[PDB]
Amino acid sequence: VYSSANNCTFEYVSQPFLMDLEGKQGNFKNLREFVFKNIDGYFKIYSKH
Amino acid sequence: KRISNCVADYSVLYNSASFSTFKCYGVSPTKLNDLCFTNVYADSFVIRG
Ligand SMILES: *[C@@H]1O[C@H](CO)[C@@H](O)[C@H](O)[C@H]1NC(C)=O
Repeated sequence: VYSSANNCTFEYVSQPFLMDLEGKQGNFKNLREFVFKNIDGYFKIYSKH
Repeated sequence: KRISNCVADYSVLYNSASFSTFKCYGVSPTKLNDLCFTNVYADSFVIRG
């Protein structure tokens, strides 16, 4: 995903989340929506499954 | 290094009773914890005596 990172700031770790790494070709069963906003430099994340 | 989305008491960083020297200007050492700032920059390096 990248080679290396320079001098930087703001490293945050959120709560753990489990996934399934097996991919199929069937019909979908869940829907995930995400909204990313940036007001006055302040990052916003809105989501619901 | 910079800390954000976190909280801290520097009292544990003081009662170690192992630091040979200590210097802090601009604010009193005993009344800096209640005073609130935005970000804290940590600048770590080695130097001779
Ligand atoms: C360290 O990071 C800051 C931004 O957080 C940047 O402005 C500065 O240039 C960086 N220092 C070096 C040596 O890259």
